[PDB]
Amino acid sequence: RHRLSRRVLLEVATAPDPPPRPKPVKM
Amino acid sequence: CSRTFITFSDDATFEEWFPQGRPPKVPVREVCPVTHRPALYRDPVTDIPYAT
Amino acid sequence: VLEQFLTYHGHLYLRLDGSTRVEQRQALMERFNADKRIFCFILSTRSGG
Amino acid sequence: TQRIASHSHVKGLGLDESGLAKQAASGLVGQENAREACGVIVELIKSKKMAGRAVLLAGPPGTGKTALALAIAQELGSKVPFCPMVGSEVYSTEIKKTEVLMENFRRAIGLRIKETKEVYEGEVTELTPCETENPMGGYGKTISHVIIGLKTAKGTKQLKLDPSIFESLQKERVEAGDVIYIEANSGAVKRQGRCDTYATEFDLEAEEYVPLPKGDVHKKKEIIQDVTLHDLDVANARPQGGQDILSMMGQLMKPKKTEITDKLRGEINKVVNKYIDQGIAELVPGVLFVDEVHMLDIECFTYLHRALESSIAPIVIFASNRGNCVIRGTEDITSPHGIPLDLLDRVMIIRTMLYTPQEMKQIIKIRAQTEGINISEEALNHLGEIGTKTTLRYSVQLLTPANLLAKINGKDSIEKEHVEEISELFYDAKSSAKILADQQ
Amino acid sequence: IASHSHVKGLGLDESGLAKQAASGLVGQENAREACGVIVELIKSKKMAGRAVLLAGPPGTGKTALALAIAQELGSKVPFCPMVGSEVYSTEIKKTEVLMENFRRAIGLRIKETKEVYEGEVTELTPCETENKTISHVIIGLKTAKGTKQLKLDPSIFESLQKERVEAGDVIYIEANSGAVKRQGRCDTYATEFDLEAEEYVPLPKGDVHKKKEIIQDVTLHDLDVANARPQGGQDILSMMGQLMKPKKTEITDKLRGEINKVVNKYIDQGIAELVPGVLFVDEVHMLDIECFTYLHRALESSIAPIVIFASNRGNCVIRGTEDITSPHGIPLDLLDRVMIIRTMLYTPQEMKQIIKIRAQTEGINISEEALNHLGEIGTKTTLRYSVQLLTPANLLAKINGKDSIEKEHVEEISELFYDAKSSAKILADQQDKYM
Amino acid sequence: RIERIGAHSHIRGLGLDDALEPRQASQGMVGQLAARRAAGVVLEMIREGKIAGRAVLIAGQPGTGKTAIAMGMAQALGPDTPFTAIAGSEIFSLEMSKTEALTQAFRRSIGVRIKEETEIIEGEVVEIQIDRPSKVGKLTLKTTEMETIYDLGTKMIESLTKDKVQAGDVITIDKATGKISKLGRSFTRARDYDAMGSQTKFVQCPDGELQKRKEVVHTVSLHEIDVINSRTQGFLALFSGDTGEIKSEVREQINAKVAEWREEGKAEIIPGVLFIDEVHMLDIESFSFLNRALESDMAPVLIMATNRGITRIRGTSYQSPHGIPIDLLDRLLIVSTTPYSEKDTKQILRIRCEEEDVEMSEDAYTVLTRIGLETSLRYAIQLITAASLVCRKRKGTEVQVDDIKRVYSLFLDESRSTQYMKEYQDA
Ligand SMILES: Nc1ncnc2c1ncn2[C@@H]1O[C@H](COP(=O)(O)OP(=O)(O)O)[C@@H](O)[C@H]1O
Ligand SMILES: Nc1ncnc2c1ncn2[C@@H]1O[C@H](COP(=O)(O)OP(=O)(O)O)[C@@H](O)[C@H]1O
Ligand SMILES: Nc1ncnc2c1ncn2[C@@H]1O[C@H](COP(=O)(O)OP(=O)(O)O)[C@@H](O)[C@H]1O
Repeated sequence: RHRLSRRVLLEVATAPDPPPRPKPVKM
Repeated sequence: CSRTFITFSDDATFEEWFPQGRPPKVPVREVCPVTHRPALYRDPVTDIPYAT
Repeated sequence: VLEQFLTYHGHLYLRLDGSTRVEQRQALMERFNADKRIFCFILSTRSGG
Repeated sequence: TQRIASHSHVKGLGLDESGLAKQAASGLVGQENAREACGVIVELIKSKKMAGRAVLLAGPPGTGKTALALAIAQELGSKVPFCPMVGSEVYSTEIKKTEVLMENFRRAIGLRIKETKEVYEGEVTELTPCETENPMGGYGKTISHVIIGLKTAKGTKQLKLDPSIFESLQKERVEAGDVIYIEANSGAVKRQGRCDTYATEFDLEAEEYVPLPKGDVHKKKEIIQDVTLHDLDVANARPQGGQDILSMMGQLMKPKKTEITDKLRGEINKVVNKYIDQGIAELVPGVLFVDEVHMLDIECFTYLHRALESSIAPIVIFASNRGNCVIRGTEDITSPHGIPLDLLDRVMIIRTMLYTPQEMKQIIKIRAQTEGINISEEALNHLGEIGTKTTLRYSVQLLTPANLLAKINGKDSIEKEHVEEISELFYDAKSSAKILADQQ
Repeated sequence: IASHSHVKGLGLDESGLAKQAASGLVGQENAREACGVIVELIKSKKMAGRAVLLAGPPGTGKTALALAIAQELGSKVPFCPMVGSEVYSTEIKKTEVLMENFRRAIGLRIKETKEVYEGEVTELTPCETENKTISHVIIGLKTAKGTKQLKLDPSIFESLQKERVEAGDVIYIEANSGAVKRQGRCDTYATEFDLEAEEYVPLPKGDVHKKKEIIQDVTLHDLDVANARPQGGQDILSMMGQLMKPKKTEITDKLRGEINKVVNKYIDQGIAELVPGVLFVDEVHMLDIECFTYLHRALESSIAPIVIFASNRGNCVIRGTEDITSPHGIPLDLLDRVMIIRTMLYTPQEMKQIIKIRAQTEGINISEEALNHLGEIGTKTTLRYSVQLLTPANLLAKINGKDSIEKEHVEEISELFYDAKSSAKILADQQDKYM
Repeated sequence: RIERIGAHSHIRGLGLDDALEPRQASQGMVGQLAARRAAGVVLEMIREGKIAGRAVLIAGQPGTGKTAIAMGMAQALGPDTPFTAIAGSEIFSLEMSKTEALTQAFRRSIGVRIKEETEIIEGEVVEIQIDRPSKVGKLTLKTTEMETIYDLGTKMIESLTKDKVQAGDVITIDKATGKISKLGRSFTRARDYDAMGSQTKFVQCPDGELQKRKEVVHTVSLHEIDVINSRTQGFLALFSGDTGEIKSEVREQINAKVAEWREEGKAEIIPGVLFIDEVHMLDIESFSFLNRALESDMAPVLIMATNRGITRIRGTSYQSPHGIPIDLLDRLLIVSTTPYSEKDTKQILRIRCEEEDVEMSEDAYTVLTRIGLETSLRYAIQLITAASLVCRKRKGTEVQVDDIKRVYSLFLDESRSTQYMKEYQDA
């Protein structure tokens, strides 16, 4: 079910995104 | 008779062992504001103990 | 050889060979007072004086 | 439930208190003269003394030999050890025959061992000292005991341990709020881990998490193990120790699996005699059943009637289906039962008689009752008839296929036509031999 | 000690002639003077592959002469006794057993110098270096003669750690093999405590480092085994304990190659000397046809030693063939490569002297009447049985309180213990009662 | 404690006098005077032990007391003298040759006893003080005659802590090696029970002197010596019988070193006995090897039981008496056991039924002797135990004639079994 498809393999080769910067101390 | 009298009283590092922790349990149900269920894990980005 | 065969019965002893310096001889003569687990004392013929 | 075997119907010898045999008690019908004969050796076995005996159930193939030989085990109960071994299991490729025989001999011998141990368990609450004056010059005050609070599902109790136990605690590195196991006879302490009542929400640390320690903080219960002498033999021969590279050879199949008499006498027997005279273990001398003993060779027989004279051996029950036959291993030496005369003159013989039509009919009825078959009175009579011609084995084996044919033809009881059709669909030894002789 | 304790030589004169009664042997003049030629041929160290066959009925002194040959040769040459049944090994090849026996039947005396470091160690400092393992180890060895700081290998340091040594104790070190023993802590420290779990040994004497020469002796088979199943050191070769660990099933490529090369290199440089011995193979009649056939090449090889077989059968079927018979149970192919030596059957007179010698060797004071009655006992029975009857008679005499063996003692002993022929007759009389 | 009474558990030794005169029914054995006297002579020569490699052959009818005489000799020889019992069929191994198994059997009945005078210290620990900064301490050892103090060293404290010895404990200290051995708890060893204690087995304190010099003895067989010297695996004596020691220096070196030990007075010799029961199982190769294995100076004495007569030798087609070739039969001294008469069979049955604790009536003895004279003495003996069970079942006191007759009709001997084998019985 999770076999990497060539479509997704080609799609992933794009601009990445930065990780989040979390600082919550609330509910 | 036969007894044991181990002694280390020349220093405080020995006497400090017995009162080391004596602490109770305070992990409690971290109810989440979504379903009010047995909270499972804290989200690393929102620091909220979510369950669902 | 005498020391080799005496140290096997579980006993302590000391040497007085001619090669020993006079200070060592004096130290051993002093240690020969109130000896622990020591009954026999080794000596020589020429240097025994 | 389990599979229905060929001897799942026998449950005992069915003998009266006076030593007489009943008609059809304990699933065994007839066979009075042999069932009483073997009930005698049953009482012999019960009398743990007077060992080193052998009894030979001899007779035609399949009369009652294996049936009553393993019904001896049911009469004796599972408590006493009963080791079965067919005569073909002696030939091995990694160990010698006279060694397989010795293993089976002192494997049939059991040894049950009792031991009482006190046990502690409970999430520890806190540890504190018991201060006392200095036993020597004023270098400081000493400690006499350590008070430890253990909480369980029943209640929380405080207990005093010695300074050695506190040093063991320190070198074990446990803290306040974990699960510990303590014993007074030995003094060792085990760290089980954190309790489930303090279970985490996410933490993944796996330690076989200890649940709530249900039960008292102190519990005493007797352990009763059932170990055989061959178990001790194999354990001392190939020990499963720790990091002792002599033991790290477990990666090998390890042929050359024979034992040594030096050990067998000086190491394993002394430790058993000591336990017996101390009151820790009770010896359970047992039975060694050997069917098809005729398969053994001259060397095996010579070793058998040297070991049987040993004061330690268990009681042996040989079985024989052959008549005047040649002794295996020899060129041409004919002796009764395929067993040498020297061994035959050392074992008691019991002749298993042959069955009559009525007795075979009762046996067929019992086997049908055991297999859950609803055979009718006509099918039963026909089976009896066609089993008087052939052997009892073939007569009683025609109950599963007959029942299948009945169920397929829409029946709930084996009828006459079903068994008549099965008897023509399948043949027996003599019928097959006739066709073989007719053909080339 | 019996059955060989009376023979201590062939008892031959300076001219090689057999003496009537000497060296514990009597009679068999021809056989003994012939075995003299064999001992001379063995001491010559000039031939190889020669074979002799001491042939005769049971108890005719063939094994006695075989051991007398060894006694005459002395303990300097390897005398390998072997039984024909030994070839039937379950771990190595049947021919491998025979070839390794032939190889160990040859000797080699070699003088070797070896060095040794010893002395009361003052300190042991491991000189560290980045690779990040220990680089070297400086050990200060003190002795009654002197003192020396010496640099040794990390392997020797690890061996010391295994020994669990500490500064101030006495150790024995060897550089050739690399083994280090802990002789115990110096005697000067025995006064340190009232009791300790320590062995105490005084200060080693002499020089700290000393080279000594030893004239050892080893057989070619010893080198063969040392090179086939090597142990050595400096490695984890201890896995030998589980690798295969049978008899190594040696191979010709190295049996006839590297070993011969290295031993010739040692010999031609004055370090070693070849010492060919004797291979006495008793009971050769139960050898298989395969062994008999390999013996052809074994004896026709230029390195095989002097072999001595013992024949006890007249004519029977050869083992392994099942259908063919030959004299001595040996095929005529091998029987043509041996020098047969008869062992005459003993007469009453010679048997009487043999019984006397056996009695005087077993510390027995037998009277003349008892000796002469043993003569009749031996003429009616076997020599071996008549001589075996001796000791029970001495025990019975001690029991009765007499200081010598009389007629009645030997009579009682003979009546209590039967002989082979008497037992066979009893069995023939009770034929259908012994099973 | 519980070791059942086997077939040979009734004989405690040869019933002989100081002059080796066999008594009629003393010490378990009955009749067989000539063979018992021969057994006694050979046993005296054994206990003397200055001659090596002597063979005896006890031949006789089946069930006439050959194995009985062997067990009697074993018992009369007792411990401190190797006695190895082996059946002829036990040497046919799959991992070692027959000759190697015979060499093992021989060398297993040769004992080497090293006598050592290692001094020790035996007393009841009173106090074990120790201060960790190398830790240093003291010990107070008490015996019923005196008390003393000892300054404990580093390794001494280490071993004491490892063994976990405490006060009130009675211990022995090998001063040479420092080996500690606690023998028990003295009355003082009472721990003032206020905690989890479950041991109160006290014992008297050691008596005599504080630092006494006692004598130890280490007895191991040449077999064990060569086995533990074969390879680094010095546990094959218990681990498993995997063997095959080459006849190279290993065994020759064992022999040479034992010779030097005997010469220098370290451990001289203690010969032994090898009882080969049913020797007819041995092969022609086995006999041919024994021929010369009996000639070694380290060869113990051997006694071989024989039932066969004029029969082929195993592994060949040679007819020879006893199933043994004359080559080996010549070294042996043959003792023939005769069949027991009526009064001998009756006395044997009486001793056996009194050993297995079964009271038989005067007519029970008569009928049992009749059955044992018409059939095998072994069958007559086995009848006793079976007859006692019917009596116990009917709640009797002593076995009568009717119980023995019921048992005879219930169980069959070989002759009656053969005569009942009138049908094909799957030949
Ligand atoms: N007295 C009996 N009562 C009931 N079934 C019997 C009786 N005797 C024999 N049988 C049956 O006969 C079958 C074969 O007997 P078995 O023990 O195999 O004898 P053998 O081994 O001689 O063939 C067994 O499955 C058993 O169920
Ligand atoms: N020439 C001899 N002088 C003294 N004793 C002898 C002589 N020849 C044989 N014997 C004795 O005979 C016994 C058996 O002889 P043995 O050498 O075994 O003959 P074989 O080698 O033919 O079997 C030996 O124990 C030995 O004591
Ligand atoms: N002289 C004797 N005294 C007492 N019991 C004897 C005597 N001879 C034989 N027996 C008994 O006879 C039984 C079988 O005889 P056994 O000694 O085995 O002779 P064999 O070895 O020839 O069969 C043994 O249990 C033994 O106790």
